[PDB]
Amino acid sequence: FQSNAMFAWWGRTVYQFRYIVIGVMVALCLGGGVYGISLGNHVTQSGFYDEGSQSVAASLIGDEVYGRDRTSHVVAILTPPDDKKVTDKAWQKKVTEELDQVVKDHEDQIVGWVGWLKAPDTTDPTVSAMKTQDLRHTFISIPLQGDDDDEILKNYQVVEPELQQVNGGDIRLAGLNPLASELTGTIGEDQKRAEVAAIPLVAVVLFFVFGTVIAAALPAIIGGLAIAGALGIMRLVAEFTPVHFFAQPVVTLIGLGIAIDYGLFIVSRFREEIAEGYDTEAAVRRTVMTSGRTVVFSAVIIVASSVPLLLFPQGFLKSITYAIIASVMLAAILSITVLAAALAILGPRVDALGVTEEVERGFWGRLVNVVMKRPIAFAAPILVVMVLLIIPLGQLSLGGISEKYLPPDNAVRQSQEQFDKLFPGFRTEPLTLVMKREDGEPITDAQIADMRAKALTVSGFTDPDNDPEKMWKERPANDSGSKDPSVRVIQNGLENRNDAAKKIDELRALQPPHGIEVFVGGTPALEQDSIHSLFDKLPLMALILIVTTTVLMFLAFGSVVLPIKAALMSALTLGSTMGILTWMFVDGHGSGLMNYTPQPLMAPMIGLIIAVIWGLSTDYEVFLVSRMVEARERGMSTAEAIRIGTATTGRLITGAALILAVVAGAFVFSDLVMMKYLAFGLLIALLLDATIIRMFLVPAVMKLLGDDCWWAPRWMKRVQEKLGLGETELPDER
Ligand SMILES: Cc1c(C(=O)NCCN[C@H]2[C@@H]3C[C@H]4C[C@@H](C3)C[C@@H]2C4)nn(-c2ccc(F)cc2F)c1-c1ccc(Cl)cc1
Repeated sequence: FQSNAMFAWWGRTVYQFRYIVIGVMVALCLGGGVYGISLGNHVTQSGFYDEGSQSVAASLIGDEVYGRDRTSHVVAILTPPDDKKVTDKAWQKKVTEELDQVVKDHEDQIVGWVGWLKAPDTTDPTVSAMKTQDLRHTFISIPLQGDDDDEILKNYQVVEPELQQVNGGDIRLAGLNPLASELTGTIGEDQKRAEVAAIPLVAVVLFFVFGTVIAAALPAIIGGLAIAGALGIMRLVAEFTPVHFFAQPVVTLIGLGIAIDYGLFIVSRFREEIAEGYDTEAAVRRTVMTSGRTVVFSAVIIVASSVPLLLFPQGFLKSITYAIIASVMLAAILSITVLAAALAILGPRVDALGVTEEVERGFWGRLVNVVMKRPIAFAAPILVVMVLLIIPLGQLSLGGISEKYLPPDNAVRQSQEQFDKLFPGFRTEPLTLVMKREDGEPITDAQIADMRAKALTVSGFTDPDNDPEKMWKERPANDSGSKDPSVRVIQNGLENRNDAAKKIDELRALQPPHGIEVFVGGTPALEQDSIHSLFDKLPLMALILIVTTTVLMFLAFGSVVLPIKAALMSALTLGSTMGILTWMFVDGHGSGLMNYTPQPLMAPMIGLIIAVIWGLSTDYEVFLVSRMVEARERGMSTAEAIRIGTATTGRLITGAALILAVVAGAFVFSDLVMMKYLAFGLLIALLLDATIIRMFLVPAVMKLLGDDCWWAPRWMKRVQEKLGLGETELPDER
């Protein structure tokens, strides 16, 4: 119930044996880090679709019975070097034999190149389109070998360098696997750059906060240990479910913000409570009780605000949820245990060994004083600004992944766009119409015919032959499928890629000719199904978030109208950050400065942004109001309580904001637009929340609601808040 005896026992226990704990924890965390140093080679770059949807099963049926298509795994554009034509029998033979021998070398992971160069004297109609009219450019296609996406990607990774050098390295590779490889390489480069350009800045700001080196060095060590432990735990959980590759940067971000932050707070409180001549044991006990309590409560708040992501079916969000939970929980545990143990074994030597306040507190006090003299004069402008900064939410369109997630001067994107400009029409996204047999094991003919007749009523579908006789054409059947007489797929493509959903639902509503059943599982179908599922299950997640955070905040300090204020402030900062992000990434303003390209936002990212911004925003309020009510408890009036709370929380919240902002800024400079999106989200939320919200709105709304801030009704207040955790004002003894 009370849990305070538990924290006191934990304190005296940690000091009772403060070598076993540090030993076992450092050993376990280093072992986990060494074991997780191979988290790669096990992260699947897959999962963006509702795995229970209809279109996913459609595509599965299709590529199982017909065999997955490999004509677009890798394409290669070739040009004759000596400014000649493409026929050029000599150069033709040279390139041909080179490709033949390089296929002979790695024959296991290359099914075999095909293209116009193979028998160039052919008269085939479509094969005669792999050459440019001026006979200057040609291209080929190389189908890789594999049974799943990761196998094919690894095969491409191992065959890349041997293929990049052909007829003088003028070959230009494009397709799908180059894009995937470039994205993963971008994630790796992000890790490297963020580490190397965020360790020194964090070290500098830390040393500037404290004034010594050892105290400024402990949080860096615990942050490294937290990163190692989180990587270990993720590698361990990988064997039970696929872990999306987007969980390596999240861990490095949340293990340099949160862990460093917690360590800073704990060491600060210890250095403060040791200034009273206390013995190291009592100092450790007091720090453990108070600061460990607030840190554990912050960790529980973050976990219970990042759990609701488990409602969505996208396999991309569950990995992020597991990463956040694991890293936050391990950071809290490492913080309390190892910090207490290291402080115990160190004691008073945490001030020397590194040699060679009034103005700040006075500033914050003068600030809160001059802003409390009139509430409305500081509550009207900020509120109208943050309610008129939410209007960009009207232009909110979403989409999928393309090659426009890279800087427009990248190598691979330019090659892909060049290939799409030279050779048009060879990049299509059809809408399959797979039909499965209910009755009639062989799907007799003219059934496909009446189904085509049925489907030809929908408009908006392309027709290159300009004739309905060649519309909704069957797809090619590779020699890797079963080719059953029961399933036979037809397909065709549309013209306006944006209005897909309308035609998709119309097709879904069409009545099949007989007991056989229809499906529409194309790629725009996949994307539209993902969008529809996310927007269908978002409101329940929002309500669960609100209820969880409000209820969990009530139990920390009995008051009904404080959770309301916290929820309002969180909703306003969330809406404001969302509006700024939309105006920045969809309206396009500020693009040429940050080197990206305007485009619709990512599909399963509006969930992550919400479930993170709400978390941190309700985390700061939980801390501030906690200090405030601790001050209020004994005999101090409202305004004095607000003043002392803000004065105390000032420097620590500033240091926290600086650490988190420095790490987020070190991540801003990424290439993959999703990283930039998340980083700008975090930075905007952090600054706009902390500075403006806190020190120009919280005192104002508190005073306007003055002295009616604990109205909480007697019955529930007593029976629940008292029978449990409690108020436990810390008693000071001799
Ligand atoms: C969540 C969260 C919090 C948070 O909620 N942090 C609370 C700040 N610590 C508070 C406690 C300890 C002390 C005292 C109280 C309680 C007040 C402060 C200071 N930060 N990040 C964060 C991490 C790295 C950055 F580069 C920037 C950040 F924003 C996250 C976060 C963001 C994205 C993702 Cl994918 C995962 C995590």
